[PDB]
Order: sequence, then structure tokens, then C-alpha cells
Amino acid sequence: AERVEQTPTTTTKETGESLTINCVLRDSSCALDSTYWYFTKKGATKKESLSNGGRYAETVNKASKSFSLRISDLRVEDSGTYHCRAYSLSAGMCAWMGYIEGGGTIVTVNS
Amino acid sequence: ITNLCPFGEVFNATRFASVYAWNRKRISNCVADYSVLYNSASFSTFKCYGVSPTKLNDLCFTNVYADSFVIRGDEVRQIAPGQTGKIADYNYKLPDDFTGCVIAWNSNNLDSKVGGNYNYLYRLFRKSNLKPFERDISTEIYQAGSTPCNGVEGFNCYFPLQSYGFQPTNGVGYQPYRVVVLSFELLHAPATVCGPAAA
Ligand SMILES: *[C@@H]1O[C@H](CO)[C@@H](O)[C@H](O)[C@H]1NC(C)=O
Repeated sequence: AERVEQTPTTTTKETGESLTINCVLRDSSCALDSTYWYFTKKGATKKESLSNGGRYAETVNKASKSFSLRISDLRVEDSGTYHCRAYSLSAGMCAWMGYIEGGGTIVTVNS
Repeated sequence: ITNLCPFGEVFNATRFASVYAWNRKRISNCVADYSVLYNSASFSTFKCYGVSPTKLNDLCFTNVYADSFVIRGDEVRQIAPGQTGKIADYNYKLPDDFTGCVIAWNSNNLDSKVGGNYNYLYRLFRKSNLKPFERDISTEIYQAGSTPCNGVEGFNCYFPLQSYGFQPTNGVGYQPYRVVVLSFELLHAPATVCGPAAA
């Protein structure tokens, strides 16, 4: 079952804390060649691009085919659903080229 | 008429088929912006077999087919060459030599009710596996034993279709996913489906 496993599925956090979301491309012979993150606000349907900027930090281990988004100094506007997209663009040990995506993380931030 | 392929009619259709009764739409004589689909961000799965997604705008094809249906999220992995399971074996099967893209998105907001959506079916039983791109919409009672069945349900005599219950609060693995499979055919004939950037 070739998939991206995104954990945690849901979290609640206080304003000012940080959070880490971990993604790993499981049950694949495919290389992890690039990654992309998307957010929808709470109560919105638009999937929009994350910036990789000041509060948002990315890690990738290509060998283990895992990556993470850490969001520091959480606010209430951060509340919503985060999606990770894993790209395989080399075509060696993979039958395919393109992307598969995590199930999402539903984040609630209180104060 | 060197005009845009009606991909809107496939991807944004109000109704999608049950996987056992999967739709096929033939696409021809049109220009196709595959990049806008690939770069969209509505999709959770976009896997292209035997062709790079970033070169699709540069290629022409004799025929394109768009197959479309609904399955559960943890069945999307079965819509690939070489896979096995209820879907790949008895509902929709890709050839081992598949050229095309498998595209899917979470459709929980369209294909779950409150109290659950029961409109979607899948074939649970069959005498043998589908051949690539075969479609079986029969409701013949499946004979699982030596004992003849005579169109009558009994202890080794099963109705072959079962209902997906799409509960909206379930895990994504149990949510509905809409799926579109694009097949690209390149034969010895005039190539009628091209990207904006092709000859
Ligand atoms: C379907 O959804 C909207 C229509 O308002 C649009 O953004 C999108 O391009 C459409 N998908 C297509 C044409 O594949």
C-alpha cells in the first residue's frame, strides 16, 4: 500500500507553542525528489501554498523518504488543515513520475 | 477547432460512477493544458506511468480516454499496474504496460451525507479477474460452490455487489476519493490530442 503517512492526524495547541508534522512515503520503491506543503484555514475550502518563511521550517531525509514541517510561535489563524505532497520525478526504481499526498493534519490553536 | 479539451466535464461532473460501473469518456480533436491539472493542488494523487507529467504539454496522442469513478481512500493504491485486491481484480484493472496518469482527490464534502452516503457500489465476487479496461455491470448471483445457483441467493450463492457507506467523520482511508485515469494511445494515425506547446 504505496502512500504518504502524515502524523499526527489531529492536534490541539496553545498560542506560543510549536508543532511538528511528520510525513513518510511508505511501501514505495520510489525516490523522494521534492516536497510541497498546503494549508486550508478553518472553515475554508481553498487549498493554498505555504511559504517556507520565518515561523515555518522544513526538514527532509531523502534516503528515509521522510520530511517534516515545524511551525513555531503558533497563533489562532494557523488553525486549519495542513497537507504534505511528496514528489517522485526520477523514474528508476519508480514505475511513475508525479506526486502522492498525506491524509492531512487538523490543527486547533487556542488562547 | 484548435480549442480546449473539455476536461471540466470529466473532473467537475456533478455525478461520478460507482467503480464497478466506471465511466469512460473519449477525448479527441482538442488542445489539453495537462500542466494546469498537474499544478492544481486539489489532487492528493497524480502518478504518470511511461510519461513525465512535466512533458505532457509537449506531446500529441492519437486518442486519450478519461476513466472516472469513486472508491475509498485506502483503495487508491489499487489503481496501478500490477496491483491486486477487490478493486483491481473485480472492478477496474490497469494493463501492466499502462501509459497515462492516475489522478485522485478527497471527495468527502461531495460524496458523504450526514447519516452516510450509500449510493456507491463495488463488485465483491467474480469467477475470474477483469482483463485490463474490462467493465462488468452484471448482477448474476455468484456461484461460490459446486451446487448450482438458479438465480437464487443461498449459502454459497451471493449477490455480487456491496455498498460503500461514506460516513463524513471517518478517517481519510474510509473517505470517498474521486479518481480519473487518463490513458494515452500513440498509434500509426493522425495525432488529434496535443498540449499547447506541441506541433
Ligand atoms: C473545476 O473546478 C473549478 C471551476 O469553478 C476550476 O478552478 C477548475 O479548473 C476545474 N477543473 C478543471 C477544469 O479541470
